[PDB]
Amino acid sequence: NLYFQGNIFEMLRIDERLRLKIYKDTEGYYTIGIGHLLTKSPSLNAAKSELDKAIGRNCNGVITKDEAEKLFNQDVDAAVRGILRNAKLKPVYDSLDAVRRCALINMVFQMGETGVAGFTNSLRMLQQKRWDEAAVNLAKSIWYNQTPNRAKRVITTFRTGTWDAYAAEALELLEHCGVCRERLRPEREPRLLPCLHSACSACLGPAAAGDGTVVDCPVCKQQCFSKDIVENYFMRDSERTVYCNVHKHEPLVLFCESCDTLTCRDCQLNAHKDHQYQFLEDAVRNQRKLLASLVKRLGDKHATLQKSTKEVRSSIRQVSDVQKRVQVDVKMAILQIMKELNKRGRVLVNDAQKVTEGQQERLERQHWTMTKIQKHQEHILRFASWALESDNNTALLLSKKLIYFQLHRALKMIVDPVEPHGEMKFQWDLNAWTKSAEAFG
Amino acid sequence: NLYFQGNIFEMLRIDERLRLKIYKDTEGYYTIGIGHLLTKSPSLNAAKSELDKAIGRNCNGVITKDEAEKLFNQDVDAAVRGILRNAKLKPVYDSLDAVRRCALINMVFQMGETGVAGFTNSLRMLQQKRWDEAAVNLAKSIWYNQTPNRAKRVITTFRTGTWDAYAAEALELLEHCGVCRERLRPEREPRLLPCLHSACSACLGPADGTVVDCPVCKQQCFSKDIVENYFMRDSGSERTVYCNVHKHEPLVLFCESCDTLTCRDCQLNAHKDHQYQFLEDAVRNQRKLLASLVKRLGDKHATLQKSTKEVRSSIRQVSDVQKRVQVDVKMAILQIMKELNKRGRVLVNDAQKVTEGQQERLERQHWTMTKIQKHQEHILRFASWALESDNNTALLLSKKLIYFQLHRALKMIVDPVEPHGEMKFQWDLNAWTKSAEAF
Ligand SMILES: [Zn+2]
Ligand SMILES: [Zn+2]
Ligand SMILES: [Zn+2]
Ligand SMILES: [Zn+2]
Ligand SMILES: [Zn+2]
Ligand SMILES: [Zn+2]
Ligand SMILES: [Zn+2]
Ligand SMILES: [Zn+2]
Repeated sequence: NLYFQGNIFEMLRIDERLRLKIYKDTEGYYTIGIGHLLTKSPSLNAAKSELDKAIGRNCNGVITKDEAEKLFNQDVDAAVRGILRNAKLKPVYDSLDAVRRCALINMVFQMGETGVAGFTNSLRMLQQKRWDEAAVNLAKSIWYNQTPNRAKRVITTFRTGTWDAYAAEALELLEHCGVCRERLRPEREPRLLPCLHSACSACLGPAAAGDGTVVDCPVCKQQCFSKDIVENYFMRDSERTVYCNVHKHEPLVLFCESCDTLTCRDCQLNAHKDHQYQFLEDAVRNQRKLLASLVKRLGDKHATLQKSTKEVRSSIRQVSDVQKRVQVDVKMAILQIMKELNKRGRVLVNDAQKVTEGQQERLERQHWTMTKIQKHQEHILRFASWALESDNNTALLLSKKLIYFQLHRALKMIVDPVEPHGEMKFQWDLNAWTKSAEAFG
Repeated sequence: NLYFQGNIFEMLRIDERLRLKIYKDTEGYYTIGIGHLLTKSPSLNAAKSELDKAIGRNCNGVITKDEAEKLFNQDVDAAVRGILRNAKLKPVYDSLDAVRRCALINMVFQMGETGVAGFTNSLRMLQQKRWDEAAVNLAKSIWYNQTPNRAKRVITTFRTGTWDAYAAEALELLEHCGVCRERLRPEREPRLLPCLHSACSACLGPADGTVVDCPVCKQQCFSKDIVENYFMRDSGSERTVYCNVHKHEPLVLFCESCDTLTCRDCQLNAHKDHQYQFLEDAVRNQRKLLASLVKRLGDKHATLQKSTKEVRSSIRQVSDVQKRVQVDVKMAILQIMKELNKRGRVLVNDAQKVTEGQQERLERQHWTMTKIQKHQEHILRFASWALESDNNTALLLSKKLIYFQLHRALKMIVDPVEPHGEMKFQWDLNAWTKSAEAF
């Protein structure tokens, strides 16, 4: 079976149905819009208060489509925020591919992060690539018993790693109207608009020069004419042959090429009296051939389209990588320039260190000899000032004089300072503007 | 009026003696060297074990001069370590002058950091610059009754902030030999070498003569140039030394010929016809001359110590110059790298601009492509639904008119990739010749 599907915003659109009026689930909580949980209390006024909290105006329990989809985007983004914020389901969230992360966001949006935080052992089996055990363990839960359809679909999407389980449903819902999503079996008269959507006779809205003749499709809001809509002749059984319009109880069996209208016997002899004709078998086979050719071509063009689409996604990834490339290579190049400059500076300080260690060594030696001179001079001075004691110290003149005569000094070569670096900062303020940003060309 | 000291940490050399043999402390402990406390136990063999552990060689309980002074420097550096390590006496250490700091180091050397950390009440008085209170409170400490001499000297140096209290001792010790620190009385016979140091007759080296090395400054002199210290007969007793060759008649005459105090027998022989000089007249004259010489030397010494201080200032200035050079180089390098980082940020900003523009274009194009893909999937799902054999032919018009809608993948230019394009060759060359270092 041939399946066609989108990605992840769609899936929340397929699982839940859009209702702009406040509604109670047959067994659940008061919700509104597209699966927006207002409150869990039974009181309607509480639900309306939470409604006005979400909208900001008094609505009286009725919303509009744009506001419902704004709340939808808010709810989905908040669910993913509550996923990445929670510390117990994030490590298992990171290791999954887009599709399973996708399914998990759906599960959290339906039951809440705390609701899915209870399913410990199924998550422990899912993180480690043990799929089937997780599926069967997930089947036994209240979430499965309340809404078994959605639960089975989400479990299947976890199992397969593809959106096919919803693609199949997209095809199934193709037999249901796009408004109230009821089965278009002919009780309510089905209608098929030129946009190839199907609806009920009551789900068309309202439905004097001009009263109608113009109608907006309820799902895609593409304008078409009231005459171009035909009853969905496809929902007829599960007889095949339809009876003629003007000719009651008289089946159609000829195809008029003049009027291009499938016709009845009496019609193509009276009305289409001189028109062309084809026996139904040959014309039906012909048109089936043509439409099969068109669908093959459309499938080919769509395949090439999505291939080019993913190539463009790859191209945006690559432009972001190019941006990182340029920025980090510039940072590292300038860092290398500053590194070679710091190396030059560290080698330069060594020269000041050498000259200063030399001069300081000479002056330190000079200071040492000067301290020795000072000390032994003080000694001579005390011993000579010891002439105060009245005595016949004449017998000690020779030692006291000739040693008092000890006068000496030293000397070192006076040197100049080297404190200026003498950098030409003008050259560097000019050289700062030497920035090249080439291109691939 | 004789303050001459002008030193820094010889004060420990003046307070504590030098002993190459083990000696018993004033406290009764086993000590050696220059006030190095080995242990407080009475047993000597423990003292010899700690000594050989500290010295490193087999000593047999006796050390030499240079290694003892090695231990002196070692102990002083360890005392300063124990000062800067302790958190009770470091804040009080910083607020002191160099001299008062030397005094604190002396106290730590004598009693230990834990010993001086106990005088908390008095220590806090030092950092508040209340000197007299600190002096009086320290004067009544256990340390004062134990070793009152060193305590009085250190307390005077703390009170005054000068080395005067040690200059006095420096002059007092002038009457003691520089070796065994005994009082130079008539016994223990003093001798005065030409280097103007004084020693005992026994402290001039043990068993080649007529040449002898001074025991304290190790200056070579002759065993004949040494004269007995004629200056120290204050004790007891009239007191004139007798002639050299004539062992019985004293020298009372002064010859102007030889400038030598002479005896009368020597006047009969040698200075037979010389000019002589009266007693007082010669002594007063030579006293005048030597006073003039000491004036000259004192002035020269004052200017000398001034030059010494100034030279220390110059060696500080060269270190300040070194710090200046290194920090100015660092700051210049940082400043250029700052403006370089700024230019880099502006270039990255331009790259961000171009890339975000291209990204917006490709994102909206991808959105329209997703729209097309979904609309095509819808048409295809409804058309591939022709499998049910039926009168779908009564629906031809709708299936074809919408099936024929094929449209508009709407392209854009692939933008060239942006590389770097720097010139590190030329720029590392210009980086390698930035330095001047002019004088
Ligand atoms: Zn409906
Ligand atoms: Zn439509
Ligand atoms: Zn008819
Ligand atoms: Zn016709
Ligand atoms: Zn002696
Ligand atoms: Zn000497
Ligand atoms: Zn004479
Ligand atoms: Zn004589």
